[PDB]
Amino acid sequence: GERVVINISGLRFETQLKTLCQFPETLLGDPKRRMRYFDPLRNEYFFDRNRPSFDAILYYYQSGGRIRRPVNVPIDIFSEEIRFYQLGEEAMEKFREDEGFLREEERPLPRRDFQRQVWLLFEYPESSGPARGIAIVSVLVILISIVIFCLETLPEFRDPFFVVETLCIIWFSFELLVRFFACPSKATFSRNIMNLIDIVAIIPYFITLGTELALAILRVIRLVRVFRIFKLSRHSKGLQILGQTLKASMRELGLLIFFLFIGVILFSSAVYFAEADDPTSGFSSIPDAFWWAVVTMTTVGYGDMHPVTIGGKIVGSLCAIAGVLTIALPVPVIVSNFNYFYHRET
Amino acid sequence: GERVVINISGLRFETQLKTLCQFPETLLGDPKRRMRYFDPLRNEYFFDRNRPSFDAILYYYQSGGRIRRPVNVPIDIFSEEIRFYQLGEEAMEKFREDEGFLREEERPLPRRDFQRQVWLLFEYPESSGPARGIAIVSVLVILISIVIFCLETLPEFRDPFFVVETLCIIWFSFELLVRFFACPSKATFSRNIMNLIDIVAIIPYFITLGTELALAILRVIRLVRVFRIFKLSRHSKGLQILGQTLKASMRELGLLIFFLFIGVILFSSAVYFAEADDPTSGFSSIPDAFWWAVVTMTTVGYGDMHPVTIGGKIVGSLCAIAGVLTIALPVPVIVSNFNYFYHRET
Amino acid sequence: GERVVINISGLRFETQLKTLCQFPETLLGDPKRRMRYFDPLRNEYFFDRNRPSFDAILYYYQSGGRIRRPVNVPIDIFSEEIRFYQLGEEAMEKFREDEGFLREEERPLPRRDFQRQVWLLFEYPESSGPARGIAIVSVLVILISIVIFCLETLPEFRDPFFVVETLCIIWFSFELLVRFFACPSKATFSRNIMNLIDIVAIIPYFITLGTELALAILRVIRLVRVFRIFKLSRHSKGLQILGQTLKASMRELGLLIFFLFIGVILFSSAVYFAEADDPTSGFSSIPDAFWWAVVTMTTVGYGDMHPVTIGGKIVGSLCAIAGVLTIALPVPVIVSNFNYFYHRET
Amino acid sequence: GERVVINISGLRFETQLKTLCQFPETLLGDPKRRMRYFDPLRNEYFFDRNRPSFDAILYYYQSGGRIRRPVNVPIDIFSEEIRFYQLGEEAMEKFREDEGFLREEERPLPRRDFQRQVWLLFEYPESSGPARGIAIVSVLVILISIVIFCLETLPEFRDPFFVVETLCIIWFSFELLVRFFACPSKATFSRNIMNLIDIVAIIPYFITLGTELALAILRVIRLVRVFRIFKLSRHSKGLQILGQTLKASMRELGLLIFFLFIGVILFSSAVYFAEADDPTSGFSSIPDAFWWAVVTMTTVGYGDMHPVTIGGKIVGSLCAIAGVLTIALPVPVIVSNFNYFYHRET
Ligand SMILES: [K+]
Ligand SMILES: [K+]
Ligand SMILES: [K+]
Repeated sequence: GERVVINISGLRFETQLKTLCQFPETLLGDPKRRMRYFDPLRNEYFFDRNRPSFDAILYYYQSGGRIRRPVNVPIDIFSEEIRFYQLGEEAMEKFREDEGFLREEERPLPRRDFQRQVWLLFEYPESSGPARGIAIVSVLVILISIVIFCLETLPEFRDPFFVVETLCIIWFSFELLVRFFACPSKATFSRNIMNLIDIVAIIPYFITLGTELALAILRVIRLVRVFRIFKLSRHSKGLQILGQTLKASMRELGLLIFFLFIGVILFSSAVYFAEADDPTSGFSSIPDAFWWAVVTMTTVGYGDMHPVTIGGKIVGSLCAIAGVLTIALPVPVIVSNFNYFYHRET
Repeated sequence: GERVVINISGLRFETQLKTLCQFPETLLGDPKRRMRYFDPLRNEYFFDRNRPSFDAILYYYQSGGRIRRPVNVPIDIFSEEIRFYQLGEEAMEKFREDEGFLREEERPLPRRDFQRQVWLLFEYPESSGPARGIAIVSVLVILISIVIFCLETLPEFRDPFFVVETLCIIWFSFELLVRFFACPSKATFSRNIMNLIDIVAIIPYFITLGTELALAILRVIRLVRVFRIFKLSRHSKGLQILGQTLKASMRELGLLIFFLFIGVILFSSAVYFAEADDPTSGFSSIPDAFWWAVVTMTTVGYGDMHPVTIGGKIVGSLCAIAGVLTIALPVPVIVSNFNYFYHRET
Repeated sequence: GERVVINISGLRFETQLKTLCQFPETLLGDPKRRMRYFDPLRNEYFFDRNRPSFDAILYYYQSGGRIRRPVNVPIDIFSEEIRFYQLGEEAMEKFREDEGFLREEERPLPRRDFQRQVWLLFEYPESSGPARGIAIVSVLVILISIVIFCLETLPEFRDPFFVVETLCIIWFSFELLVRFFACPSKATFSRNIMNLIDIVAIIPYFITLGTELALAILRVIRLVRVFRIFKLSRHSKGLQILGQTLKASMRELGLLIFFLFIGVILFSSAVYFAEADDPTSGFSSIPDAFWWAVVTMTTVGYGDMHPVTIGGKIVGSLCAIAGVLTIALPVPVIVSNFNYFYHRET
Repeated sequence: GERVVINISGLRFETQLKTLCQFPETLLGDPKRRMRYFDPLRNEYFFDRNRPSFDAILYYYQSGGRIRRPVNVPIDIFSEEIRFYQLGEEAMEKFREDEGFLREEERPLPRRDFQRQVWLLFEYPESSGPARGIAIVSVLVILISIVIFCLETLPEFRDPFFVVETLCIIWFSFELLVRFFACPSKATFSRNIMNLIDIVAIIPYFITLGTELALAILRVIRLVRVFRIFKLSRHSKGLQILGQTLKASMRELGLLIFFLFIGVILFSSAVYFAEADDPTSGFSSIPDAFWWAVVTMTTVGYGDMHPVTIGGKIVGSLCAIAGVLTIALPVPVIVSNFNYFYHRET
């Protein structure tokens, strides 16, 4: 173990030989790559490199692999110093993980000439001209199916609607089959959320045709027929960021609903007792003021009834303040999750 | 007093012998633990450790016990350097206090085989299976007592309700007695907020039975019977964080209510004078426009009356702006208290 | 000019003799205070002080008086190093100004035994027991004058009110005269905002008595009689911070009112044209929809009228969004001014 | 290549001669400007300058022109060190770009005695007295044209209005011609937004006079006549910052409108199905509840209809929460753009 002296443009660093040996792939590790940088007269190695960066590089050998960037060094300057010292794609990967950019995954392609083209056209719209044609045709078909849903339920009408709906269902099933049979890995296809959305978009038409050519459940089927709005999430990137935000924030949504429940029970109980002694008062139960407290705490302020007494108006003043306080507390965490996933794109 | 030279991997530090002596428990303090690190030829001590950390360590001896972490050193790296220099569990405790993590308290257990099990089951639900059974049974009993309270006050009914209410009161009193008689220290039991909540949850049933088997006060007793919602704070951690937030923020709540009072008196006075010259106007007093200014400043915007003149609509425009300004000022302090107590958990 | 070497615990600094001379009051400046710190064998001065602090201290001599604190040095540690080097109360004052704590003013006292006591009791309530008695009596008299103002304007009444009002005016004029005749400097008395508030609080009673014992102007006098709420700003510290916030933020309030004006003209013009072709529509002019756009943009959402057409409901949707955007823009600057003046107290 | 030693007040830096040569204009680059700073006995250059700044200066030569300011150095101190080392107006410009102050543009003037005065008076109001007179006359003429627009559409009137409107149009066309014929570069005149606003402000009067002296299109012309509000953006600086904010934030406005569309379709579909089984319910279609969901999600809370069932009130509670969440997400990005462009002025 012999102490070795390294000069980084004036800033001298001294370490024992054993510390450098631990890693051989490094410029310092191999005795013939660093041998050139050595100077015989002063028994020192001279590197005209950046002084702050070397202190971090030296601690990598001392810590057996820990890598950090000094808060006073830009990421790019540190990255080029790491490349110069030849720490390795593994140390560089650790540094990248510390920065917080682990999204290096690259999704595969089908292993054939024909299949790759079919998957590329449907999955990748940025490639060709026909790909953008398929994208615009798909968005237009989704939009006219939404229009058909709402116009179906108008009362002037309640057949062209069945023909337009069956053409939309033919297009949905066609692109689902083409997407399925041209996918590199079938094992991944029943784990994407969007393919499940496409399956739920085409199911209730087929079960209605089946049981109709073979009341509350029919209401359930009619309600399920609204999940065709979420087929726009394949073509919209803000909606995918909204889904990531809502998944990451499930504890805060439960706290929002729980705090609003506690406040609704409390202020409904309080308002009824004050108004119970006035005949003009509209509140007749505690279940009754539940609506009044929801719209007063949220500030929609419809007003199921207007308080008629003095204690009822003091309770209403406190309800209007307490809702602002209650709602404003778990919402900055959800908007921080949104800002994170949204500016992650840059 | 002889100057002693310490080399931290190249970065040389010089101090007098007296400074090291002040603390003997340290590696530098005792003359035989540091003696090995000494090198005779250069009359220097060599440590292959992190250079930024040592400057902070040296100032600990110079300052007679002050310990700080340099803004450019991660907490973990500084913590391991502190352990290496053997400063002590006292210096380490001072460093931890500076970081802001003083919650190291560990609450005791009953000194017996039987008592410890009873306290553990009721106090600690994460232990066993019966503990989670007691937790789920307790939350269900609290929820059906809330449902019984509101259904009691419905007008179609006004006995099964007395039987369900007396079963709920039997369960509440049973677990309160079991919690009390199995507690390591009785002196702490009348200082927890939750045990006071359980006592107030079971009192008015017993005083109603007493004076009923022996009007405004009866109204007070009926209102008190709503504090059974706060028995959910033992099973909910967001509600405990909400109570800590509301205790820490009592000056800001008083400022919110005071600013709203000042604005209500001011804008009620202003609107009445403008509408006094119009017969169609609904405002008849200044006490009268108090409600109109509360719901206009908070934005619930019910509208006790609609202003009928031009000056009354200019005053209403200013009221709607001034409420947003007034309310928005003390609320970021309350949401910062919430974020602090909420992310303290991680 | 001879180079002089200073060692700060290992970290060597070299400067010419002329640089140290520029300031003589410093420990380095005088040749007999620093002479002791000098060591003859190494021709160096040794100081066991903090290394980062000295670099800032040296630049003070080089820059002819500039003083800064390194971002990596706590204010207290730098302050004690400044005191050790004896830079002076002037350099220390410059450092304090850089930190941003210029509020060192100390307001005087009357130059007599009798006057000082009278000024101290009225101006300073934290001194004695009678001082807190005067404070509580003053707040109670202000509160009953507010109650008399609103009860005067009730319609069941419209004399005990004149007697209570004249007792309140006697107390206000009494403490104003006692405050005036016991003030160290009369030149400052007609520049405080609170003494002007007290004068405007007692004026309209005296001019009403004068012209009544000697219609729109009477309305003006009645409106002026509401400035007795602002007499609570002497006893409330949140109201003084609110006044400082509102003075510092006058450009942002003008921008808020200007943006709301622009939006009201724009959306009133747009809604009327869409509803002009429908007889059922309530909008009849552009002046008419001014109220509807104010309450839709602010979200009070009273609704002067409900849009009856499809274009009118598209315009109403855009009005409801645009008001949130317009109002939310200049308000974070006002809440930053509030947070600054409010946490300035600590 | 010979190593050269530079001492910055004790802090020694060593570099090879070739690195200094790369830039000759620098004090170090030329062999006769730096020759004076050299000291023969120690073979070192001595500079009593700031030690942190030099490390950044040295990396400029090593990196072939990269310039950065250390996070621990104030901008002014670094700027004066850059000037001392004579790096150049090019290196200084790179440093300024890194700081983020690229607005150094200086707009020209007409090349004649007469033209320069005419352009200066109209373009620059801060120069003279007549310039402020032209500014105040212009703002007054714009304000009375807005008043004439709204009073035209009152129903008591529907000629003095044509005379006032034609005087306003004469003034607008006069200052547009004077601004045009006195402009240094005509190529820039059809690219300013404000000159396009002035042209659209004077067009529909002339096309109405032309086709009237030669129904939906007439409605379009009447609507276009509202763009005279935007002629105030020349005299208002908050409105110019609002236009810059709205241009920089076009993706966030599209996301706001898209999220509100998705929520309106979803909650309209949900509320109708719950209320379809109740005759008292007002919702009759899904197109019908579109208004109800817009005003519930935005909190204006007019209420097209009031839900009459229990499932309809659970859906209404969720709509009132979801609108707050949906709207609150893309709005902090727009207020950050506002704060940036607004505090850019200082
Ligand atoms: K609202
Ligand atoms: K509202
Ligand atoms: K309303």
